[PDB]
Amino acid sequence: KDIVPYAAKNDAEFPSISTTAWQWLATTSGPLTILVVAIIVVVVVSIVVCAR
Amino acid sequence: KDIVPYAAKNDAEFPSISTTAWQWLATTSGPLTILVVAIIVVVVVSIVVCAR
Amino acid sequence: PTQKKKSKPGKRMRNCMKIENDCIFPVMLDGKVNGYACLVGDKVMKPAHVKGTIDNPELAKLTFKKSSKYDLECAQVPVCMKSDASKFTHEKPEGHYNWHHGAVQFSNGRFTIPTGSGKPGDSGRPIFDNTGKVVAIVLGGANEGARTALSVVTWNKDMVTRITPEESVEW
Amino acid sequence: PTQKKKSKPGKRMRNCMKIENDCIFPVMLDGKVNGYACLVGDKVMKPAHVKGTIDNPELAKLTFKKSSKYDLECAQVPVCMKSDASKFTHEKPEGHYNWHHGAVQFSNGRFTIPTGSGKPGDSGRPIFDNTGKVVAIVLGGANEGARTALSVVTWNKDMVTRITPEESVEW
Amino acid sequence: ASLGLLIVISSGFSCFLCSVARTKCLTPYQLAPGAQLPTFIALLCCAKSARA
Repeated sequence: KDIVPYAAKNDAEFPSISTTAWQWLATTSGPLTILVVAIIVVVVVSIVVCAR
Repeated sequence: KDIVPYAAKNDAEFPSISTTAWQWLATTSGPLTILVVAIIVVVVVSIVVCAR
Repeated sequence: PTQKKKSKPGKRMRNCMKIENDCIFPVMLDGKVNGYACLVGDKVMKPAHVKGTIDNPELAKLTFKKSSKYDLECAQVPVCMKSDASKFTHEKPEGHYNWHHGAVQFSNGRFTIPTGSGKPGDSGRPIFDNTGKVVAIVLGGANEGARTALSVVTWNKDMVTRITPEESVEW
Repeated sequence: PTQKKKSKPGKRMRNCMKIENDCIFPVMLDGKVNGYACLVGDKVMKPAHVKGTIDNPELAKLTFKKSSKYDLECAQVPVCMKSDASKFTHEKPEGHYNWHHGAVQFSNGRFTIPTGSGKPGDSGRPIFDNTGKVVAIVLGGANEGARTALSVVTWNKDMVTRITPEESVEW
Repeated sequence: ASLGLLIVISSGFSCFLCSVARTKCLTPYQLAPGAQLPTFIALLCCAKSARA
């Protein structure tokens, strides 16, 4: 919507495969960082009780 | 002008992008590197005080 | 044999003093003793049954930061509150057999006292020593054998945040 | 009257009643004792109660390199000063009782004395083990409620400088 | 879509973090007290930032 040419194929992302489409997609890391923090804290409590 | 020939486009450092230019520029790097170490030595001593 | 040194009274003329002196305070809610408060350790740990039952209102409001998972406080109170409570803990004496009951055995990972009271609002009372250090905070217990097994939250030099026997009543 | 180890001939020419030192000097300012100087160890740790009072103008200026964020001085003094200089401290005895007065028990990570000390003009006296090893120099204090938490600078085995409960103020 | 996604990363991070700070106090206390050691401080710095 600037405009800047991109491919019009392959995956459906609605300007398709684009540097912009990839840049919008990069939210994907956010859900992963918040998940690593939850795993550690749940396992670490159980481990403390056992530790002492 | 370096006086050794150097020619590189599209940006020129005035003696363009060359080994010699990179080498001279390396000065800037020095405070920054030591700076990371400096902080750490300050911090560790503070951790002891805080601990009680 | 004899004692060949002293650094304290060599003799006595009667008994009229008590070896350790309580510092506890009962705590009211609807004018009923639903626990006991004291303000102990370095960082202050008490609430487990005096979360609801007020020490002083201001104090109640002030303290709370907690691990409500197991009901342990990691927030601390003023020096003002602290001097008036039992003495602080940083180690475990296990040589102690006096607080409010006639013997305190630590064996097989369990504190026991002989068959006692386990009546409402006896919860949250500290188990105080012969130098008044608090080794454990009573959450409840259950009578079996001829002893009473206790459920405790601890913090000395060794610590378990809420630990419970096989059988328990909520005291 | 035989004891385990005789430490008196049965006469008042050796005693078990010491409570003071002979390495102290009071340092005046306005005609008032606002500290004491002793020039402690060989790398001289003193000014934190005698930074604003000093001892003489000349020894201070010469010596003084510091870490003013914790107010501890580091720097050697000559042979003249060192001959009468207090004991070098680089280790920490546990449990103390003398300083000037009749308790400085070190437990729970706190020194406490009874209420009626922390007064200045009596502050600056080192906490001694009966060998003149200084774990801390008493700067002032704050009343807890029935005991007095003390303001200190320490340097012995470890720093941990200005061990206090949460905030005491020098006086 | 992308704009709404970013807000989800912040909401999840912040709420979890809070729970994480209470475990950070608990674990080194219970582990091996923990009342005068420098060890508490490393975990503690995170916990102070979380709660306030």
